[PDB]
Amino acid sequence: MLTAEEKAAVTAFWGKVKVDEVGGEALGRLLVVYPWTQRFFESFGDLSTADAVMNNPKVKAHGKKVLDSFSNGMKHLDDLKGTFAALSELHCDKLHVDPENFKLLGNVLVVVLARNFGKEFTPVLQADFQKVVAGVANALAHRYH
Amino acid sequence: MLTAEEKAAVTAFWGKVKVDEVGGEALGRLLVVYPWTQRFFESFGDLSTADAVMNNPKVKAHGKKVLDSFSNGMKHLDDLKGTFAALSELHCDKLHVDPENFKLLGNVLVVVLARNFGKEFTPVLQADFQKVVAGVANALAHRYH
Amino acid sequence: VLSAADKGNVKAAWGKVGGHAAEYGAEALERMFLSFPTTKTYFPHFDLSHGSAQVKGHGAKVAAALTKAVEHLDDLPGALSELSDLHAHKLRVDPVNFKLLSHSLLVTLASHLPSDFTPAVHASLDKFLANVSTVLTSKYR
Amino acid sequence: VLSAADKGNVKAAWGKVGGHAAEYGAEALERMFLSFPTTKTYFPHFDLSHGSAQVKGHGAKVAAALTKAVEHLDDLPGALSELSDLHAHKLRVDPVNFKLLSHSLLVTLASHLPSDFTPAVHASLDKFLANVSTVLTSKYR
Ligand code: HEM
Ligand code: HEM
Ligand code: HEM
Ligand code: HEM
Repeated sequence: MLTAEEKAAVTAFWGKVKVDEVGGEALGRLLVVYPWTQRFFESFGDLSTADAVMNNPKVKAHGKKVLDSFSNGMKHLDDLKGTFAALSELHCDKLHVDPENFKLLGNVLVVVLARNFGKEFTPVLQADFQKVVAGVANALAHRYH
Repeated sequence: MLTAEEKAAVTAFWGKVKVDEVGGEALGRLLVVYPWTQRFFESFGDLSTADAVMNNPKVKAHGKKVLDSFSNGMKHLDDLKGTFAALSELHCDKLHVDPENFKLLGNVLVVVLARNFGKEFTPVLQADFQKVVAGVANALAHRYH
Repeated sequence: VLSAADKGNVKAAWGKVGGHAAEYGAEALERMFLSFPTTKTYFPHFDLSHGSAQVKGHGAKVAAALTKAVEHLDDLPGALSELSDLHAHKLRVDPVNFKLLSHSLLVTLASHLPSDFTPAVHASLDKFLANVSTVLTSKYR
Repeated sequence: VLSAADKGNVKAAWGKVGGHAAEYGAEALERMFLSFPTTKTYFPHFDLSHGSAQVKGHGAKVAAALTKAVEHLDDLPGALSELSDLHAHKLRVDPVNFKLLSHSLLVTLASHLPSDFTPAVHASLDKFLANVSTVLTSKYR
């Protein structure tokens, strides 16, 4: 994973993150930007417009749980594989989500952080977060590869 | 990996392969079908037309080495990771080959086996070979994920 | 984007397919379901057992849409607008699955037309199928 | 394929970019090189140090091309022909790198235009950059 100075910068940034706002936003934009992802959330209600998706109460509530899951990941950066093993099996065996989609959500989350923090989400910070989301994506992909 | 059933089937099929020829054809097709892959072989000489790529003597020589590497993999189906550890390091650290390209070559190989064997390359055997080439591609991608 | 060479390769190749298009359509779907069994979850209402009439019938429709496509290479979004609605708006098919079917079709064609399936034709066909896939996964009306 | 709404969305966003296209072009490259260092291998003759003036001049060229693309959304292959020649025939850039640059650009635009970068604009810009990337990686002449 990351050097000790890196984890430090990354942890300290992460304490700034409003997980409610950011998780609702990220899951929302996943379903708007990559619209096929809506298939996996079909019971959530109307997702036919961008506003419908971002206003959707179940999308917000689930995006919040996704980010809590990520927040948990942030505490175990040397053991993402073990941390995410149960979720890896869930998304593979029960949800049949193609693992390409894990990288897409990770990237969408980075875009959301940038939108929410501007200048403060510096290129160095973003680079470290790229390493984090790629590590989470790979951990979640482990029960295929 | 595969059952002992599927291993013997795949083994017996693989015995018919003209290792040299198939290697050349598969590497050549990778460079023709996904032309950016030529960048990695720019020292090989003329790659400007499909005919030039296919008849390129360095492409043919190297395709043979690629296929010999696969035949060795065919003998070690239960430990593809360890079998490919040196090649994983080589393609990542020295060659900077994006891992998506491993899957493309595995698929092109499958297409080549179909072309060369027709109906003998049955839906069932093709399916098992999709497991082998996804296996080899995952083993080569080990030093990023 | 297809070159003029790509377009002549696509039309010449699909011309060689000819009356076998239906058969090859069915065998592509069979190879896809078999090799990549998660694709079967798109068709839970089908009988997907071996040589299912439903799969063979569905193969013919897939082949016939490709035949239509081959005839409209300069305007795939217009030609395939109704299929885009079905695949991108209605079914919400993950693009990964298009790559799997495209591959299954190449494997199918390679095995029935070993002489005509040259590296150049293989390249053009792959481009053509990627372009069809982009159309069918894009919401553009 | 872009909808009418996508093309309206892309123009509206680029209009909000305004005189800052060059700056955003520079920053997107900077973020690409820092986040994804294997991209630097296409630039062995560049000064790639932090704040390098060479990266800034190149980012301006990259943004001018996109400004050109936005005025020709209906014929990108015609507008981008010379750049496809460069990136597809000459440099042979792996397509994965276009996804890395496209993502770096969305990050940059989102950071600088938090009120305009709505989810629908984000969706449209992603399709637009994918379309550009397809043109620039395709050999079609
Ligand atoms: C960064 C990657 C991801 C993380 C950390 C993550 C995390 C989670 C978590 C914590 C849950 C709840 C598990 C539980 O309490 O049982 C969940 C469920 C779920 N996930 Fe994800 N996820 C990721 C990517 C994705 C993607 C890309 C998709 C689909 C495109 C997806 C689809 C689903 C679905 C459909 C559920 C069940 C939701 C329901 O109850 O209806 N996930 N995920
Ligand atoms: C199943 C996938 C692959 C296998 C089994 C494979 C196997 C090999 C082998 C056995 C070597 C010989 C290295 C040596 O003897 O030192 C080699 C070298 C190399 N491979 Fe691959 N390879 C694969 C995929 C790829 C792909 C997809 C690319 C690029 C698109 C690539 C690019 C290279 C290059 C540039 C070299 C060195 C060639 C030279 O001598 O200049 N490989 N590979
Ligand atoms: C080149 C790619 C494809 C083409 C040309 C194509 C074509 C077609 C056609 C012509 C139909 C029937 C339209 C009608 O009802 O008359 C159809 C339906 C359908 N397609 Fe595809 N398709 C492609 C890719 C895919 C993929 C990758 C999947 C999923 C793995 C998929 C899933 C479906 C499903 C579920 C239906 C509805 C089947 C039914 O109940 O009748 N398609 N497609
Ligand atoms: C949004 C997609 C891209 C656009 C619009 C774009 C645009 C451009 C432009 C306008 C030029 C300058 C041509 C000139 O000097 O007249 C250029 C050159 C170049 N591009 Fe890109 N580019 C893109 C993606 C990429 C990517 C992903 C890479 C590789 C990581 C790349 C590598 C290069 C290289 C190596 C040069 C030549 C630089 C030099 O020697 O001066 N391009 N590009």
